[PDB]
Amino acid sequence: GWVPVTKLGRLVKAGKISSIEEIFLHSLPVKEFQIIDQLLPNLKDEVMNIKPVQKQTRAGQRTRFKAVVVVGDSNGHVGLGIKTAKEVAGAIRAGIIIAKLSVIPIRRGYWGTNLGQPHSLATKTSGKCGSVSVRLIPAPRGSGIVASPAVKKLMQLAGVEDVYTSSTGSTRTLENTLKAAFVAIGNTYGFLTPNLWEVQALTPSPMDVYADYATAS
Amino acid sequence: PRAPRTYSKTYSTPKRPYESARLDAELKLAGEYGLKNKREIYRISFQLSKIRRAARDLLTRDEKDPKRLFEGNALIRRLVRIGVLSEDKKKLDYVLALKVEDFLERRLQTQVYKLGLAKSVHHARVLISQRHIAVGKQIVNIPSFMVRLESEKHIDFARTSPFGGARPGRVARKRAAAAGGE
Amino acid sequence: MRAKWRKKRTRRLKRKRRKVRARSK
Amino acid sequence: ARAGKVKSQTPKVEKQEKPKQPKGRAYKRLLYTRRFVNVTLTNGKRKMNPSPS
Amino acid sequence: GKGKPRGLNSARKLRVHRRNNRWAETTYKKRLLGTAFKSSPFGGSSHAKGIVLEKIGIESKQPNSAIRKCVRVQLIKNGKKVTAFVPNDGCLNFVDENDEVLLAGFGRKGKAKGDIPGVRFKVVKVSGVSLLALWKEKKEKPRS
Amino acid sequence: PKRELIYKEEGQEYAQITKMLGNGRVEASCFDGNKRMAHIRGKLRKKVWMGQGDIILVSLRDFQDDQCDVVHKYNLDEARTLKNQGELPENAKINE
RNA sequence: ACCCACUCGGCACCUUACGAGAAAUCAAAGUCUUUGGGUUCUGGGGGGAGUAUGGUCGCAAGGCUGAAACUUAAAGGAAUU
RNA sequence: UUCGGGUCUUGUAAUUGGAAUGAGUACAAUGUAAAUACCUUAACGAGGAACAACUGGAGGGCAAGUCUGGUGCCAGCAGCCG
Ligand SMILES: [Mg+2]
Ligand SMILES: [Mg+2]
Ligand SMILES: [Mg+2]
Ligand SMILES: [Mg+2]
Ligand SMILES: [Mg+2]
Repeated sequence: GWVPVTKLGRLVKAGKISSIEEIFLHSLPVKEFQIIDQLLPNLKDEVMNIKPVQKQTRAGQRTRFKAVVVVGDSNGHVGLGIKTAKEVAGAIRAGIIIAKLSVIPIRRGYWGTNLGQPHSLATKTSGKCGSVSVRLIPAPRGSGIVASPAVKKLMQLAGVEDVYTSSTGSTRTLENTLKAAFVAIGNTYGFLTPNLWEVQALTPSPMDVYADYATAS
Repeated sequence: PRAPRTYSKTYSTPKRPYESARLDAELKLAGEYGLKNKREIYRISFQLSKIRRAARDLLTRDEKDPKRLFEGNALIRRLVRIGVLSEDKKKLDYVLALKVEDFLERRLQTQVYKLGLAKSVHHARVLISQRHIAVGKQIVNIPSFMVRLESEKHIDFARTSPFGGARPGRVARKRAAAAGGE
Repeated sequence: MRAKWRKKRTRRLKRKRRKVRARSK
Repeated sequence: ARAGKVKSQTPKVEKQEKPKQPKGRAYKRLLYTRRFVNVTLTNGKRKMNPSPS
Repeated sequence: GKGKPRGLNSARKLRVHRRNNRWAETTYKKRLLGTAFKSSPFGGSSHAKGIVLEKIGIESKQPNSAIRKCVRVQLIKNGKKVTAFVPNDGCLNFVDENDEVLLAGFGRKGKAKGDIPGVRFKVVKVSGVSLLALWKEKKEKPRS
Repeated sequence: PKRELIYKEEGQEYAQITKMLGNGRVEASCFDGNKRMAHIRGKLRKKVWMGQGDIILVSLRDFQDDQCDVVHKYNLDEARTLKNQGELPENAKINE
């Protein structure tokens, strides 16, 4: 079973968008889950941690399960889903879905000089969530992922080979750390390099081209 | 009080004990090339790490200029000689990459199993320990010998010892002696 | 325990100590 | 006795007569065989030391 | 700009400020004052021999309950009466009375360990045989 | 329904509660002769509750004499039975 | 004297945050991992203790300065149920 | 159509075989200032009981046990949490 709500979903089903790069170009909302699955079949999805989370009542307590889910490949798209449901497997599934919806690109770059294929980041760039500042820093070839476990896993999922990290603040709250890392990754595609002064065309969106095939009959 | 003899604690631990995946990987590596101790893998990594450090030092200083050009070149030469680095790759950035897997697959440990001789890495190790296998006519009993590419074409069985035609072999000899009396 | 009260008690103790010292002298 | 009862109360069971767990490279080899070659039966998440059931 | 003169001929003020600040860090203070030599029973040493004056079962701290089988030990070098805990399954059956006993720290950079109140040291080498060895019978006591 | 008493072994000795110091430490008088500073064992802080003076079993330590451990509590009936037996001199009284 | 439009200077306040911040909140607590305008001073887990001692300045009460020994895995904040 | 041959490859079992050894001892020889030890090497050296690997762990941190016996807030553990 598939069945699309939203124009974009319909478009994807018709098979007129080839890869998510185009989607990213026009910053399109991807509220429908299946789209990412369709476009990226290469999705390696990892569970991080499932801390029980409590809520107090007149009798007993509510034990929900907050599960941090990463999603990725080696291409430079990463997901991060956080979900809090009562059933643990169900929660994990939901988290996966969320991560798939989220999935974001990375400007993988060069350590120093071009040589062959980018497996680092462009710029020393950081996030901060709650009070956890993950900085990441373009490490040179082969110098590996230099990160705390969670962050390291995230980097692996991304398809970064080489990264220094300065994770600061209370990184022991894993969720927050992960969020910060994700934010930092998102930021990559924001720092205007001089490789970016060059003027673009501004394409008419898939929404404004394949307009007739979109929307319900 | 003549001088101090300069040691080097060379072969160096990782900064955490048990990250499961790391352990698993190292175990796998050991299995692949038959290494008595984690130390061997660690040794290799440390050596590679040294090289990487050197490369990093070179790189930051602008190439076209002296030390980077010269020292870097020398390093490159050395790496090609050990056989670890490939002739495709003479750019220093390539050096910066690499793996433990490149170095382990160039010891006299495996250069036996690649050239046949024993077949099975553990068997090869055993052979090397037991004074079979010379690199030249100079006999080797160092599993992590690192074969220098241009002298790889010379890993043959020893001029002494069985398997390479010298004597029955101290158990075979015994058996022969036993047979003799009958 | 109130901090002010604690301070007061400390002061009293100090005074007592001073008195003792004076006596000794 | 208060001073170390559970050591001087518990029955003595000897170490069994065992074949030698082959040391050096051999043990590493064995471990490799166990973990990445022969492979303990697949269920989802693997177990290094399973309790018999 | 916050505190510190981001100045340039500023440096003496910075250095002095750092010096003044440092004293609030405990370890540095201890190193400098020389708390190691004036106090904390051992002479800032790792191990010290002492003499088993009297065996005392110290009644443990809260949640936990038991008696903790320690020894009031008079150290030789300083002459200080400590209480050194003794590890494992009794082993006072090894310690006895009026014996020479080598003590260690506990792992807590001085201070108190786990749940034993007013206790700082493990015993290791009793009479010169080490408690572990005695207990596991890998080596045995020199008669009396 | 009624409970049954557990007799002493060796070292473990009957005694009387004299005064309440606090914390779980009670100065108990042993009928051997000497007064002792006794500790209320973990099982007894739970349910066992004393008064001004009751009859007890106390494990006397192998290395310390002046400090010991209250193992067991005796009721009025139990005390009377003990008296009848002849383990204790006739002076133990129970009144609240 | 009001009134309307300004305008400096102030005492504040109301919205938004596009920034902060742990949060409560804040036009500053902003322009801080994309960290660097100039400068003082103060803090380094909680107790012990603003104690003891020594200086000092007090007619005294006291103040300014101000320890350590010990001792404990929390003591704290700001929110939520 | 119910198999199967195990044709192609894998491990495991006190089983059972032939091959390697240096650690040992050690003729000489070197080595040495004499001599030890190494480096060469005659002869003698391996059949799980031998020519025998520990140390620490297996609630979590952190790899590894909701195994099998005893103890039962006791013993005792535990760098913290326990
Ligand atoms: Mg302080
Ligand atoms: Mg063991
Ligand atoms: Mg143990
Ligand atoms: Mg065990
Ligand atoms: Mg584990």
